[PDB]
Amino acid sequence: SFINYSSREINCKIVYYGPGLCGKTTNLQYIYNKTAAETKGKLISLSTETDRTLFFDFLPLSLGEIRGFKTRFHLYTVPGQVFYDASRKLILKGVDGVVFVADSQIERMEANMESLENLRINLAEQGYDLNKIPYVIQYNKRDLPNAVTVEEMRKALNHRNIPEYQAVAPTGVGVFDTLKAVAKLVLTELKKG
Ligand SMILES: Nc1nc2c(ncn2[C@@H]2O[C@H](COP(=O)(O)OP(=O)(O)O)[C@@H](O)[C@H]2O)c(=O)[nH]1
Repeated sequence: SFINYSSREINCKIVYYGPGLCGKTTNLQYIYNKTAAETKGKLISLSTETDRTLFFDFLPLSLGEIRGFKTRFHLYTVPGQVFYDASRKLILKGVDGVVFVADSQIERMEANMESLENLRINLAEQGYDLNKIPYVIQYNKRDLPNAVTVEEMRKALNHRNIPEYQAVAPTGVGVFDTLKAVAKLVLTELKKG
């Protein structure tokens, strides 16, 4: 997190992680579209011929102050192509909370398992433990007929039983529950050491 003493703001970064086409862009799009226009900044997409990154920040107009400071949240997706790992590392630097978006399709489970490990390693490179930091997992695409049961997705992707949420991101099911969960964990950490 970054404390700005001029604007009296605690800036926090939340990174949506996961394999290609799992639903990160959709999560951030739905969050942005439902956020009050006076509290959010510009939604910015950085695209190439093969990949993209989406990010924006907002000031939750609910949400009390912490020692006089208001909290600003910056949401980032991560690129999905194998050759942008450096970018992913750069986006994870200084992360405060992480959401892992899992594609519940059986044909993507292996992909999920890869991305998860890629998250772990990357955090471990910067000195942090995925099990110790604010972190929730989202089982997305529950509407699809090839969606894996929650118990098997948990056996594969959430063996230490961190908070998990089921979602159909295009319609908005589970999106704001996930966001609220990871934001609550981040704020609890902010009110401590
Ligand atoms: N049926 C279904 N489709 C989804 C869901 N979430 C995302 N999609 C679709 O999956 C495709 C990839 O989603 P996107 O957010 O762009 O993936 P990203 O690479 O992780 O950002 C898009 O065409 C979405 O419409 C879901 O929960 N259910």
